[PDB]
Amino acid sequence: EVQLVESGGGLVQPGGSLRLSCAASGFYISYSSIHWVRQAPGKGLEWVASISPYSGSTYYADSVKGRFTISADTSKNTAYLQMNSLRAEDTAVYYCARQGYRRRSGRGFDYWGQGTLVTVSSASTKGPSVFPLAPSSKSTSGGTAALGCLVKDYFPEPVTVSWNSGALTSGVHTFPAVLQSSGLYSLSSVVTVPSSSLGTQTYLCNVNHKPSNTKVDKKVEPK
Amino acid sequence: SDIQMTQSPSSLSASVGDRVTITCRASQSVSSAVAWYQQKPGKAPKLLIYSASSLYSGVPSRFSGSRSGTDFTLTISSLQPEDFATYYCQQSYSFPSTFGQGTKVEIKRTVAAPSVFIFPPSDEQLKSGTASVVCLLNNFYPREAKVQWKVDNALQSGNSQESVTEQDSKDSTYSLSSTLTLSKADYEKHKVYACEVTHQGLSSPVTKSFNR
RNA sequence: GGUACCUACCAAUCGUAGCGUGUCGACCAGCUGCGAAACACGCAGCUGGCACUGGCGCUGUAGGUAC
Ligand SMILES: CN(CCO)c1ccc2cc(/C=C(\C#N)c3ccc(C#N)cc3)sc2c1
Ligand SMILES: [Mg+2]
Ligand SMILES: [Mg+2]
Repeated sequence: EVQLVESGGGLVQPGGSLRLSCAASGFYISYSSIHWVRQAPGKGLEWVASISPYSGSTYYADSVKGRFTISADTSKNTAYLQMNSLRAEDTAVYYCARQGYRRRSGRGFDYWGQGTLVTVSSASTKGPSVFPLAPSSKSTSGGTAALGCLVKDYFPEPVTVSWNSGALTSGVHTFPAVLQSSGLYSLSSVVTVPSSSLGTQTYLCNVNHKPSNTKVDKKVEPK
Repeated sequence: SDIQMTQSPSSLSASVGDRVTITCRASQSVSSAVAWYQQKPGKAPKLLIYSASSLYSGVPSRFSGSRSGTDFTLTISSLQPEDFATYYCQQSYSFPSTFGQGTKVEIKRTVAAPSVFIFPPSDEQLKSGTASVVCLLNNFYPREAKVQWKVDNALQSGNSQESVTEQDSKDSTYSLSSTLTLSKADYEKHKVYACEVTHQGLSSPVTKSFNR
């Protein structure tokens, strides 16, 4: 019943501004202190900001003190985090959280907020080039061949990769993206499949990069 | 910042049924206003413990929280498979709130030799002026492995990127990918491309190669 | 003479002529329970201060008023 759904993430340039929204359902925000936490990619949780009930007092972390502003609209039951003069240390998944009730889970954050990614970079949005990683023609490693797709030179995160439009999920490994020397992301999504059934079965990788609004469907095939 | 929460260990590998203990030290007193959260990869945290010893409704009883002065301890008695994850501590005694560094609890299992595969570049990429050769180490444990590239026989260096997946939820293994990037001409100039993998599960380094 | 009362009784020290007494409450700080409640606001309680409130008990001296 209690849900916290946020929005507003995306890519913004250094020094730019951007606002995140956090809509709440199943409870009235005016009766709970609401917090903004963040997690940089592959980093620990970082408390960012908080707003208290009935007084409206606002508290901020040192890293963002003076640049961020937390607010709330009761008529819309939504919290807001304005972020100004953004630096490259502000890129992270931002979580909206609701502090529990005092007499049950005192000061503990029950019910967090999925999350929303904020990227701060001067690089420009670009869709990936999708290439095939064809099955090994030499032998096939004991009845199980390996194929894949290479999603290269895209920015910003994220992308989503499926196989056969969701029909294939067993033995799939979509690797985390890595920043190449060029400043763009690249990854590969591989799958292991029975080699005897290779020729008969069709394998397609579906890559979606919503930032650039690009969708690619790539065949593989043994050649 | 005001109070610092130093968490230890930064990670560990535990068998199922093992007891694990994680400790957060507050730079100064924080009373009992400490909480513990569990976070799975690609997911939001979940409240495990609040008020330095109380259990959150719905949390199993194998999770316990204790306090001794400025030291707080999360204890998982008899670690279970669904408990592998990153645990964080929080101090809410005074603003700004502080989180611990986190402790990544991964499951330990028997060693599994990797499955090594090599993938040459596609004709499209070559036409684009670049060539990416991929080496894939599939389903191995432990996470530690060594991969080296060799064209002709020149041990390559400084032109390969490495990525690795999170522990598999089904078999607890890892998968790794090395990617060697060259130019079109550079790739045409050499014949054999090979990937050499050394791992605890391989008595001898295994090589996988092809000819352009 | 008696009783009652009015006024006055250096400075310092809360106050008083002096001695004693620190409150139904005010104020300053801190703590706790509770109000959907970390601060702020509200209600109730506690601890320490303070003496705004100059009350209460006792004991006067001088002058004066009235029975
Ligand atoms: C023993 N000590 C010295 C210790 O420091 C003291 C000193 C002064 C003092 C002052 C006191 C005054 C009151 C009391 N109760 C009082 C009562 C009601 C009203 C009204 N309306 C106004 C005031 S009592 C007391 C005790
Ligand atoms: Mg005097
Ligand atoms: Mg006075």
